[PDB]
Amino acid sequence: IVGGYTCGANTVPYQVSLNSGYHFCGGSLINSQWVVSAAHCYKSGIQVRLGEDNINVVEGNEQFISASKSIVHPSYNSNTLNNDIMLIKLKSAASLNSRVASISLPTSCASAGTQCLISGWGNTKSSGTSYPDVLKCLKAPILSDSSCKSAYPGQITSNMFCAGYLEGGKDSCQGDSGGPVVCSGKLQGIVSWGSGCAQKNKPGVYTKVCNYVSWIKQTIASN
Ligand SMILES: [Ca+2]
Repeated sequence: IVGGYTCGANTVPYQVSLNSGYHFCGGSLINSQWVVSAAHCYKSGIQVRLGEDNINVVEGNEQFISASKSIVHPSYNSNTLNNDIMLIKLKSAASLNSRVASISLPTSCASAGTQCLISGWGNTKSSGTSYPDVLKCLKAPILSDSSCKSAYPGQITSNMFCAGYLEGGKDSCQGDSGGPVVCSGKLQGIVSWGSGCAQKNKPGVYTKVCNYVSWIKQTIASN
């Protein structure tokens, strides 16, 4: 997260870190045994880390649970990043509490102008490289489809939306991938892509979660 703030320990209780020897992506806990992340975060040997603030220090509220399976969206295209969504099942159910909690799926899509919370352990520099140990947060509005398409001609599908600031300086970034965009207590987006980070006229692009609710529910129901 570039231009954000320190969230505070366990203030974003649905935020998970995906770890394969090291943090490589974010995710969102949507029930006791399932996480939603980006399809471009797919790999084998994933451990889901819940209850994290400082990802380098054991602080006492963590639960570390290996993934039993991952399910990348059947229509994910890694070139265009269309359908950039994946489900991860935990080997055992997380113990839910005030600091480890699921986030609700949308019942309807969020509109341009809606304020959302984006979070992660990604790079905090737009030019340099600096990875924080503690969770970073950014409040950012969803942008209009027209402004999103104008920013990224030929690249915005019906399964994507832009959020952030056309002026630059405030954005998600590398390492935030797969993490949540939560608006009015609903998971509306997944950190997917962007051209650099926090660059003028290049806002963050996010997977439009409301398009996948039926797939998520049906997949969970049979797996
Ligand atoms: Ca920790």
